[PDB]
Amino acid sequence: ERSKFGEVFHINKPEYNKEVTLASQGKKYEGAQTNDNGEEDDGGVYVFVHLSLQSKLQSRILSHLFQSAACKFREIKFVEIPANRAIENYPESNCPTLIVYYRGEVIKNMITLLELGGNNSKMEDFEDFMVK
Amino acid sequence: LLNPKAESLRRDAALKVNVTSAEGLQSVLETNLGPKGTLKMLVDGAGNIKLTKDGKVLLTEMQIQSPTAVLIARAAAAQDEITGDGTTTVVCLVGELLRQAHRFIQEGVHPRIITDGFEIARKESMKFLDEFKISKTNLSNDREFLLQVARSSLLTKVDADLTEVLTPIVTDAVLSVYDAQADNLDLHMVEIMQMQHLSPKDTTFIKGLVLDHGGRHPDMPTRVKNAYVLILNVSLEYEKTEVNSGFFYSSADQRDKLAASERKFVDAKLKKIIDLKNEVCGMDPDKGFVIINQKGIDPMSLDVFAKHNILALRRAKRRNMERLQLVTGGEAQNSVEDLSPQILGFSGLVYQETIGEEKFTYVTENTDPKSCTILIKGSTHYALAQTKDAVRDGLRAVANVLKDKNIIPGAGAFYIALSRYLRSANMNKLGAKGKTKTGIEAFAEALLVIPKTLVKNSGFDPLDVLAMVEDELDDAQDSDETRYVGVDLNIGDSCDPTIEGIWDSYRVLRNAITGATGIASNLLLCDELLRAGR
Amino acid sequence: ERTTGRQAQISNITAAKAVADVIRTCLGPKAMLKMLLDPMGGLVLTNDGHAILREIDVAHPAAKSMLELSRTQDEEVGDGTTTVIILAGEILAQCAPYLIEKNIHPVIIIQALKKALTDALEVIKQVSKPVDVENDAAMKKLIQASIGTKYVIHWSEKMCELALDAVKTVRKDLGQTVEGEPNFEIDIKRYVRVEKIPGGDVLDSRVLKGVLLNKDVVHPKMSRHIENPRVVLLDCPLEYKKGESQTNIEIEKEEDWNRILQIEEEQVQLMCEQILAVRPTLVITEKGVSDLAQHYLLKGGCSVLRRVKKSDNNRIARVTGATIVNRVEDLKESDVGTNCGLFKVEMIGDEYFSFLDNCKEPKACTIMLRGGSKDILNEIDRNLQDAMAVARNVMLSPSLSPGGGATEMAVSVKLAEKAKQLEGIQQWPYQAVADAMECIPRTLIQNAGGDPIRLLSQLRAKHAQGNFTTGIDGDKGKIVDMVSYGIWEPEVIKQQSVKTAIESACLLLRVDDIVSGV
Repeated sequence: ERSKFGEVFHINKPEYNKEVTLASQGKKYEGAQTNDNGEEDDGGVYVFVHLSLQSKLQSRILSHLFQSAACKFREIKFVEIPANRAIENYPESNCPTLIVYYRGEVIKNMITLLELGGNNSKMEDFEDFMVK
Repeated sequence: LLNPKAESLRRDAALKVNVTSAEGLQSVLETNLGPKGTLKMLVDGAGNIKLTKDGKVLLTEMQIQSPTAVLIARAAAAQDEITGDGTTTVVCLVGELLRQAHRFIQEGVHPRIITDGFEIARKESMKFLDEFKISKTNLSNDREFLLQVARSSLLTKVDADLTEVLTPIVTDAVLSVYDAQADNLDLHMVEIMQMQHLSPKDTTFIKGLVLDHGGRHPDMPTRVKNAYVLILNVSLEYEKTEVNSGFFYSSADQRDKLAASERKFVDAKLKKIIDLKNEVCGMDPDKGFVIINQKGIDPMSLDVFAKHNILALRRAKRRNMERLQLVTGGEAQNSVEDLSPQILGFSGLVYQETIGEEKFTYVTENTDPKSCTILIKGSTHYALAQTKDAVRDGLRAVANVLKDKNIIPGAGAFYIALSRYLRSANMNKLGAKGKTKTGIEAFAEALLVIPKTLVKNSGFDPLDVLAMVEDELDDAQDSDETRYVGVDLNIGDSCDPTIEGIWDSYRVLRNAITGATGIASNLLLCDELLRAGR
Repeated sequence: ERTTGRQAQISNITAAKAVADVIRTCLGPKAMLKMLLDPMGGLVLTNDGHAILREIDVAHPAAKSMLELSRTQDEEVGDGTTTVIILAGEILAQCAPYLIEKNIHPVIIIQALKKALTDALEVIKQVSKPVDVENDAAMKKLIQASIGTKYVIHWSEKMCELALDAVKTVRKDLGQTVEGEPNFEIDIKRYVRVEKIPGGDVLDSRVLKGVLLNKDVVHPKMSRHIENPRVVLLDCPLEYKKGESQTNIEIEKEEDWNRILQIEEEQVQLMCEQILAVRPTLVITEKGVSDLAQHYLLKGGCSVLRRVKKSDNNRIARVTGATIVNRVEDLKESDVGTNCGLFKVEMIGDEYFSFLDNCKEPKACTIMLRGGSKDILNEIDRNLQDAMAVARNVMLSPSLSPGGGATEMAVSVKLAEKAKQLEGIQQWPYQAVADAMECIPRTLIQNAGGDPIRLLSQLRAKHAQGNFTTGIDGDKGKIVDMVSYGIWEPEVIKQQSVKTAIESACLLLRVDDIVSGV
């Protein structure tokens, strides 16, 4: 506890840096607080950001894998933004893209995720990633 | 019989593509082989231009699009981590072997037969290498052979003018670190430094270490003879009251008085330092005193040191202090109160060099520094890079020669002799079968690429030079005498490598041959190209 | 969207043929290399059939099914990863003209394929030769084939013995008319995992007839050697217990906080007495065990192990027979794991040990592997896994079949001879299967650089008129006697490959359309 998220959240462009930026926090009683600084001494939330295009194979496969992870990894935040609404001129050549944030900072930039494990990606390929 | 978002090569298309890529890579690296080769110009797009000739650096920096070329370059790069040279030789051998293998395949020879022939020829070439090498002596007066080796290594990378400067520098640097004893060789004992706004020919050798930071007082001696090296970790900068205090005043005079009063803490340590200086050879003739002072020094303390004929540095890197601990033999004093003469080291002439942008200090001329420094000097970035690469290559070559006493004459003698030995022995034995003769001949012909490329680069006709070398070898064989015949790239005729002074490393040739054979076998066995992951 | 008529069958057959053709050159020691090009700039020249079939992406569903079949067989059987796909693809290609040109219904082809599978199994049984599964020398010689010419070539001599000893320890040779033939119930994945012990040499490795536990005694004042051990397994922890619903502790005086400790002592004493009622010698609890529980159990003359993973207990129940009870109060006298060998904890290589072996046949064991470095240990572990898989294949049926394609050629010849006398429309698929069986010798000839036609014809003539032990030499590439050259493969691998390939071909032929659906 806390069982904070439990599902994949939709992101609109105006709130991208709110929902992703908000990786930089814990909550009350999840860490030490000090004089004139209420921030937890520990790290923040792992946020898995999916930049998707509905037309692409891997995007469809990942929508399944991301929600399936969300159902078990209750403490991990999973979000999805249409790729075309995240990056101006998002190129199809990078599609799909996964960026992993932590404590407000960028941890992974995985591009054309069809090669991140099997072409027919299984939860085994995604759970092997999530533990790295 | 295909899937979307994928492309594959069928029938012999994969072999043709691999052969074409290998030929392209060979032609890219064909022109830079030997002392008569050319240099490649690389542009990174950010305004930095590199003029490099070493095969390893060219392959690492240059981007390669052909996957087969990428594989060949990556395989050849292993030479750097094993022998440090021969990447161009590996590439040329792979290219010529693949050319010959493709030529035979066009006649209907299966790739596996060619691979088996290449393996047999590799075994025979290893036997020939074992029988053909020359054992180097362990004499400590082998400086001439080391000079010859350094010259041979440098001529491939320099314009033949800086050779006279770098050969003695490399030879002395390698010899000083590795004494005439078993012990061991570690090139980390040789430091490499670069300086700007200097002529390329200014490159020199320093017996000891050179410090980046110099003096900051005009009264300090320019040169100190037989100086005692003092290393101090205690900061000599202005110190404040040990307890809570401050500067609250109505006029700056009170602040000045408070600062003067607080300066006593630094003054006490300066007094101890001056007492140490006076006690140890304070007035003895031909003696001096130098202090490193890793930490900073207040200008007043610098003036105090200067007024006592003491050359004191400040703000030095910890790595420099650790190196000085061995170069000069002095120890670092953690507390001035415990300062004693035993901390002081000893070193020869200490000279400060003034440059428009910086000031260096020399701590060379040490009794047993167990290290040396090479100062690369140049006016342009590309010149400095080329000099550094040449110096490192020469150091590695001389280290390999010293560690491994097996020496093989160069000048193309080894390759031609190996080709002839294979053509004779493999055809006379026929130990596997006749069908392997195609691969045997292909390997033998491919092994002749190196001398042909060298002659082509030198501008002479490879046919005439090879014919003369073969005629001389035939005459030597008919005379029943042992003779080494090479190629003179300056005259165009044959020459004896053991007399001119051209030598090649046993390990370099062994690894190059093995890598070339392995790469050729791997590429020739590629039946088709598959694409996946898209 | 929808495909009707022969188009769907043609598409499936083409997908199967495309899958098969890629690995067609993965058989034999002369197997050719392949280039795998990723969308990025990286590529490899791996020649491993499993790697080729794993890194290759196929869009057609039939190709995906074939790849899944091969991947499953890679673990179900120790060999035949590429043979199954090649055989299935060749069979499908041979049967294609009958379905397309001869207008033969798929049902007839499927039935004929099943009958040909039965006939091929019979022929494989006929041509196989027996082996001495009881003499260690023969087993070592046979298993050395999959151990030599590898990183473990240096220790092959002891590697063969270690693998054979482990397999025999897990092998149960029983035959009777009451319980039937157990088929040796050999399980390597679960109860043969190798324990890597740093230090020592391969020759120092030993096979433990039981389970090895790395959990040391939880208290120094505990027995380390029991000559009459008895194991009892429990899950519920031995510590302070709260109510099922919300529990709150209210203490007024500071000294009254000892009431919680007193309650914990009482509950732990009761649980320990209940455990000791069954005369145990070692108490294993999956959950945590309090110090008071350890003291109480020690007072009873038994050892205690706490926070033991379920993986250890799963094998303990197999080698010791101890029954695990979730609740301590529900423990029964019959749950005690009697017939246990020892609790010896002798340390090897500065590592803690706990041996639970015995002179029984629990179909479980542990391999105590030793080596001079971690890399050596890992390589030896992988090679031992491969060698034990090969030994399991050999011992599951005390016979072997000739290699080099001799078995396939003999099967093809016998199938053709039998099909000549069937006198039915099904004769065509039998001949198709017989012809497709020739794929292996064709691949061997092509990889050897010989004549794909003349050599195959000579081999077929030799099989028809001579013995069935003639095959293709890996190095010479000529037709030679497999027995003389010592070329052999286990009969189990051949039977499984044929069965799986024919079943996969039948399953693919059954599908006559692919439709969209979710």
